Amino acid sequence: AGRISAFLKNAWAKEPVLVVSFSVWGLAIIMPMISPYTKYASMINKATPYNYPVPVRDDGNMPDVPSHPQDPLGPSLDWLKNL
Amino acid sequence: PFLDIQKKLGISLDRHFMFLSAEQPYKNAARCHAFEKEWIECAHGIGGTRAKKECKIEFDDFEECLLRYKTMRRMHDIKKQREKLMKEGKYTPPPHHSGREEPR
Amino acid sequence: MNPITLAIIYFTIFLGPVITMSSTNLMLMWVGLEFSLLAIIPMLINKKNPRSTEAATKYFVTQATASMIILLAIVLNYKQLGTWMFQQQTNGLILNMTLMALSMKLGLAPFHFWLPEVTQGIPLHMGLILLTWQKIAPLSILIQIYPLLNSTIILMLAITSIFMGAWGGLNQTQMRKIMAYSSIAHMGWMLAILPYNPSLTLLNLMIYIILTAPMFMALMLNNSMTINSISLLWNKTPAMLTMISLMLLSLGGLPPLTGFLPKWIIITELMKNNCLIMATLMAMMALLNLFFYTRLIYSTSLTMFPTNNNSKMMTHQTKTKPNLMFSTLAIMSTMTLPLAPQLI
Amino acid sequence: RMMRWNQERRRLLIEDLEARIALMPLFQAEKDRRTLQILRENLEEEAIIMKDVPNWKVGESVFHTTRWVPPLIGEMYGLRTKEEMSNANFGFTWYT
Amino acid sequence: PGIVELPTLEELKVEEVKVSSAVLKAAAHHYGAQCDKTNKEFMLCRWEEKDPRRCLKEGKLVNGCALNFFRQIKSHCAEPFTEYWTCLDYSNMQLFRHCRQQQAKFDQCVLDKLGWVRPDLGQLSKVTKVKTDRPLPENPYHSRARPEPNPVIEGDLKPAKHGTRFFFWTV
Amino acid sequence: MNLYTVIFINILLSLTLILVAFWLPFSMKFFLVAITFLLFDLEIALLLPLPWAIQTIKTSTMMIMAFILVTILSLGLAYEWTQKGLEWTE
Amino acid sequence: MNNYIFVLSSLFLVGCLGLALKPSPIYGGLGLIVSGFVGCLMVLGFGGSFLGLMVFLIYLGGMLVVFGYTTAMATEEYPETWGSNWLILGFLVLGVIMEVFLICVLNYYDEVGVINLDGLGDWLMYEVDDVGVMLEGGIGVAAMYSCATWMMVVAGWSLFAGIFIIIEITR
Amino acid sequence: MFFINILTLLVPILIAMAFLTLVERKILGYMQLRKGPNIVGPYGILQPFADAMKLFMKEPMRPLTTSMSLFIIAPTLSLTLALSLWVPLPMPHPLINLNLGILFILATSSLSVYSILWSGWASNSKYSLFGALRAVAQTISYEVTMAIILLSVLLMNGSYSLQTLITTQEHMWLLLPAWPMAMMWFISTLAETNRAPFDLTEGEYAAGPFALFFMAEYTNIILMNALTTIIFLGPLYYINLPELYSTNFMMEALLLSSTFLWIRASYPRFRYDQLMHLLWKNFLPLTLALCMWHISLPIFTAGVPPYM
Amino acid sequence: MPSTFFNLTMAFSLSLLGTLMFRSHLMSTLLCLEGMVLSLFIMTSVTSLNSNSMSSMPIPITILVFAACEAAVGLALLVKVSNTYGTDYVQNLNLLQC
Ligand SMILES: CCCCCCCCCCCCCCCCCC(=O)OC[C@H](COP(=O)([O-])OCC(O)COP(=O)([O-])OC[C@@H](COC(=O)CCCCCCCCCCCCCCCCC)OC(=O)CCCCCCCCCCCCCCCCC)OC(=O)CCCCCCCCCCCCCCCCC
Ligand SMILES: CCCCCCCCCCCCCCCCCC(=O)OC[C@H](COP(=O)(O)OCCN)OC(=O)CCCCCCCCCCCCCCCCC
Ligand SMILES: CCCCCCCCCCCCCCCCCC(=O)OC[C@H](COP(=O)(O)OCCN)OC(=O)CCCCCCCCCCCCCCCCC
Repeated sequence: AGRISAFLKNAWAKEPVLVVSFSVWGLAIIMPMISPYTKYASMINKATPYNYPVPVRDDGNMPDVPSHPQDPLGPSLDWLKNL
Repeated sequence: PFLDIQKKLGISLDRHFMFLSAEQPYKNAARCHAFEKEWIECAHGIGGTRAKKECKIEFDDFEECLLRYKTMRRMHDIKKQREKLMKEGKYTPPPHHSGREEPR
Repeated sequence: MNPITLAIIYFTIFLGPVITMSSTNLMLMWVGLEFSLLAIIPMLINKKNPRSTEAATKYFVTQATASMIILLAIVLNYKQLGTWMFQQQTNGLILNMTLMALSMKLGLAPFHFWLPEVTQGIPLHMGLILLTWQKIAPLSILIQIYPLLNSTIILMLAITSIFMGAWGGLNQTQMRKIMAYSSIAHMGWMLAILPYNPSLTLLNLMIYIILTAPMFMALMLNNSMTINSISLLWNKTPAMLTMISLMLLSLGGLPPLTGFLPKWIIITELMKNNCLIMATLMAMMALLNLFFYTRLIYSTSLTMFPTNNNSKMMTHQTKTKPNLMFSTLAIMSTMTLPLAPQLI
Repeated sequence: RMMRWNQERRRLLIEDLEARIALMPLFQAEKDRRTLQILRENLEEEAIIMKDVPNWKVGESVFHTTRWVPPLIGEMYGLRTKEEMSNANFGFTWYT
Repeated sequence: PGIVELPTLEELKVEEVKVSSAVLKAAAHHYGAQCDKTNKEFMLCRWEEKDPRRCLKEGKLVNGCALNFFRQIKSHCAEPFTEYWTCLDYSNMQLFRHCRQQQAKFDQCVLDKLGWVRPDLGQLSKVTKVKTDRPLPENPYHSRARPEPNPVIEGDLKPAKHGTRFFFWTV
Repeated sequence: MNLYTVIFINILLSLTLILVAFWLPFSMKFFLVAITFLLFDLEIALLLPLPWAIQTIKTSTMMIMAFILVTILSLGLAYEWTQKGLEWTE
Repeated sequence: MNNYIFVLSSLFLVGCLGLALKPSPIYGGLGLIVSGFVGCLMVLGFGGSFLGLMVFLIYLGGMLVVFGYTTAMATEEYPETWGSNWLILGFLVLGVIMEVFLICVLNYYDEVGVINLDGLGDWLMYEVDDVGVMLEGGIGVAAMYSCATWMMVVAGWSLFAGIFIIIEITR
Repeated sequence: MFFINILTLLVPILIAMAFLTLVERKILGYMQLRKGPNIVGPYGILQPFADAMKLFMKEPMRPLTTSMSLFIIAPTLSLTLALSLWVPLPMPHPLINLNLGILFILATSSLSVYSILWSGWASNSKYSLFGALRAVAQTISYEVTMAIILLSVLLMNGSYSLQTLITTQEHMWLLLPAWPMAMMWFISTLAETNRAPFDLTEGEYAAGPFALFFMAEYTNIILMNALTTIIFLGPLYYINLPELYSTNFMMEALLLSSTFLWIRASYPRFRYDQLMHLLWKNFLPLTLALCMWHISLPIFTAGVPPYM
Repeated sequence: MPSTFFNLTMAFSLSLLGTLMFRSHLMSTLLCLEGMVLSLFIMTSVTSLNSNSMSSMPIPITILVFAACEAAVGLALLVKVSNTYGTDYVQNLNLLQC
């Protein structure tokens, strides 16, 4: 602990730039696992409608899919607003 | 290939974006998607010697939709006859071809 | 050269052909070829002498032009069919350009003039690789498209290669140029049998490799890059003659030895296909390879040449060079005819 | 602050794309009718342009498929004006 | 070979909207809730049956049910809509971010004089189920029938008859 | 047409000025620098499409690949450094 | 403007001809630069914004730059090359005229074949989504990071190992 | 109308360069405890015209061992690029609205090495070639960071367009974030423009060519500072007040262009070796690190920007 | 498309002709090789954009990377040749004929 901490202080004095580079590298590779707001990125980029939602036939057995944009049977991204 | 280690491990490094009928990023369709799909689906399972002869109508359709030599030739014949007629004074273009109409 | 550099360069040398053989995309095949070239040049030029630099330059230029032509073939096929793989509908000119490029990559005649010069300017462990490991990717690309090739140009290339290899080895006094021309000849045999049966191309490939590796190792034992230098082998290391002679006869293709079987079965298939005239020409012109291998067997194992004095101190010194692979491969290459039905 | 701003930007983008969605059908129908009328005009002209030629079927497809094949802009604006052709090809790549 | 088939000019002839982009965009979010069924039916026809020449009977209904919307809008509550789309057309990307209060005017006016609520975020960008009497098309690609695959050999394996039969090699 | 007009105008103006002007009266270090610049400019080429790649769904994959790129580039830099390739002391 | 892409391709042809003829390693660099400028212009004509600007910023700004750099620092201009330069300029003129006659004969032999001079301005764009977003070239060149990561690792490895290769070659 | 717009764009930037010369001289004088030009015209506003007349009236002693082609197309190229860079700039609306505009800037900036190198290879010597090689290496090296900085900062606005940064900074400058990327960008503008302390190439041309080189230099200076203002110091944009946006942009660009001269008067020069060490050992590590940081930030934050 | 592709192929052929015909330099061959590279890049990008196949755009990028690497090693070899002989000439590489 002592030897390595003295090494790190020697660095912090001599080449702070290398220390900062490596520490930013570590932060980059580490924070995306700590953060809770990560998943929401994929969620959003999925929620973006760059295409037409081609509908499907009402063949009777499909109760969990709506017949109109204003029905609550389908997905609803109010979490985006609440974000 | 020569060493089907890909198919052995059941993975895909290079064999999912080979041709036009494959998956494009935002579902964007390629030009000859249907023709190529039909050619492949019809040549699947009889590979090679057979598909070069008994799956040839679909290959001809794909070739035409991709290279369009026949369409080029058709339009060129039409335009040549039309130029000859205009030169000799036996036909006049209509307004929408001349550059004026009521558009939509 | 440090361990990290060595590891990176040799991992690339190994990865090139592996990508070529494991990829379905011609672009990735081309990538593998480029890897091979990039990672081979430094090893050629390691010594940093004029001859090595010249060899590296020649190799680079030739292989780069060839790769460009291959990529042109790929691009043309792509514009023609939308797919990145050759099918039964590609304009034969595309495939013949591809074959020319692959032949220049391999060293076939009349695209061979660079191989002896380069091998000469290059050391031994590098000729070994250049002539064994650098023939596997360009041959794989051909094995994948053997049903749709031009037997005419293939046979012309093969027979030209046989002839020029014989008529070069007859004259060269340098081990490395002799090996180059032998490579040319065997690759000609391979190409000849390719469009009819590629399993036999692969057979002859493995036979030639098993026969070449231990020969280059024998040479590297004393760095005897010349006939008058390898003749002193009877005083330097005479326990290697009993095997050099047999391996050279096998290369020549003498009946009772492994090296025969390739020619024999290839001639058989060509006869089944009515290529008897070509098979006859090739079988008659391989005897010159056998000739200038016998001329070496003489100077090495059947007659003692004028030796030197300091060879006495060379005798005083011990040695630990020839690892087990020498014996293993030489035996497998000289005494494995009784097992031909399995190798087939 | 940049996070909280770009999220609202995302919501606005979704709004605009939803407007696009709601509109598209109208546009697709209009476009279909337009291109069909274009091809019909070209055919009605070719009919008399190429009457006296030998062995010329008027409206002869180059396919054995029997299904719909979207036409090329060359096919459409080939008999129309060169400025129309240039607006079709080099019209969006030329900065409005 | 094969004479292409097209429709006449008398048909595919309909009263277009002749209305502009800013207008359609200011009226979209309400035009996506109202007049949605006859739009989904058409965007199902045009995708099941890949030919447009088989959905004119639906495109005409689209145009009609859009004119009815833009006519309700004129009858009731024209001025807020006019000012809203005039403010929209000022920008270049025709953005909703600048015209937010005129939009509230339009929305309150339409909600009082009619029963239209504005679709919330994401409501138009879903995949709804639509119903119709029209049947599903068999062979939409006109998929010429497939060939028959090579008849597969089958039978319990047994060793080779007399070995490899390579020259004079007994086994 | 507009870009063409502007660039043509600029070229004309430059040539006009330069006409009026007349009418009124071996070390391997630089090579290694160029090579390093090549090997970083190609990395820029492989790195530029991030504004389009970060719009995708495979975020766990873009993260990975971009980190791989940057890390191995930094390692190559460090090796060129240790081997005295950034010194200039002939 | 129907002759636009044809003129561009012809200028590319002339540049590669002035390469084939070898004036000197510096005028050759200028010819390469011109040919690359024209190549980018034609890629943009075909719609390749990203591809063309990348050509600009990497091929010219990165490759031809070091070409001229290595040329100046490791090449000497010898006086003989000037007369031969004029000679090969005349050679270039002759080649241009031969190519013109070649194109004439090919048009005479294949009207709708090799080159449809009648259909020059046409057959540039075959199809395009008119109402479509997300169809540029960056959307494809950025696939590498989600699909086709194999290509990205390949290229990164080539560049990585190039460092070691060059340090070992120069040393 | 478009030609009129082109005139309105070109004439003022040339005037602004011609007077930036005078501003430099006066500022350096007052920092050196002197006045600067006062005589030729009121406060000196005629000195640039006087100098232009003088130069263009001199007699060109064109080196005999040279090549007229590379002698004429080098400054032509320099000025052409220095002028065509100003085209896409949103001030706030651009003359040419491009997507990939910053990429066009990168490329049309990297294309000057050709002139700065052909001039040397034309001048038949070895000292001039040495200087040209060194300057080319410097410019090249700093282009790397000039590119990566933007590559990492264009992830707070998911587009290579310059008309998106306005709305990206509609609420806060891009300086508070990326102030470590600016400090590295503000400098690569000096070294790229061979501006002190990075003037190891001007510390061999006739009147007209020297004048064109001068024009190109100062135009590029103003433009680099304008890019800084637009990117890291996003000014005010009220949809109805392009006048306001332009006023603020001008003010900030003048601040920056005066800072350049502040520096020229304040600091010594560098040594080519130390100048290259600077980049390759302080700016590239930090640049790559912050690049990874800014690739991760929009992910572990849900603030990934849009593609319009 | 047909015309521009014909001209691009003619240009590739001309550059290959230049490679196969040396004129006492080596830079004048590396430049022909790079011209070939450029022509292939352009043809590939043009076919991609014509077919609207966005699943094939990485290919120009890859070939550009690898052509760059090839050019780098070629330039290094040329540099060594100059460092040793004094000229990027091809009559000086007359060794290995023995
Ligand atoms: C100084 C150094 C020199 C060293 C090398 C010396 C040369 C080696 C020996 C001679 C050459 C090789 C002989 C071929 C072996 C056959 C293997 C095979 O693949 O085919 C068998 C297989 C079946 O053989 P088969 O004739 O039907 O026999 C059926 C059984 O007899 C019927 O009963 P079964 O089938 O149920 O078998 C029961 C089994 C039960 O036995 C056991 O398990 C007991 C095992 C104890 C073994 C110990 C005794 C070793 C005796 C050999 C002594 C060698 C000296 C070195 C050892 C020192 C010992 C102190 O029998 C065996 O184990 C057989 C042992 C095999 C080795 C001995 C040969 C006997 C086999 C009969 C063939 C005789 C050779 C004729 C070949 C014809 C050539 C045209 O295929 C064949 O039909 C024969 C084809 C072989 C043709 C070869 C063509 C090339 C010939 C040219 C000569 C080149 C040789 C290489 C020399 C190169 C010089 C540079
Ligand atoms: C059965 C079916 C038949 C199928 C066809 C068979 C094909 C024919 C078989 C050919 C086998 C031999 C062919 C190669 C000939 C080798 C020539 C040779 O080795 O003799 C020369 C050399 C003499 O050396 P020298 O300096 O003169 O004095 C003796 C010191 N050793 O000798 C040497 O120096 C050798 C090295 C000395 C090592 C110490 C001695 C140990 C024994 C080594 C030799 C082993 C030979 C085995 C012979 C088996 C024959 C089948
Ligand atoms: C003798 C002295 C010699 C010195 C000469 C030096 C001149 C160099 C001048 C700088 C070079 C500028 C490079 C221009 C590249 C243009 C890149 C670009 O972004 O244009 C693309 C443009 C818009 O496309 P995009 O932004 O992707 O999206 C638009 C959709 N709304 O879409 C387009 O494609 C627009 C059409 C392309 C216009 C480009 C024309 C550039 C100027 C031509 C210069 C000609 C000079 C003479 C010939 C050069 C040598 C052969």
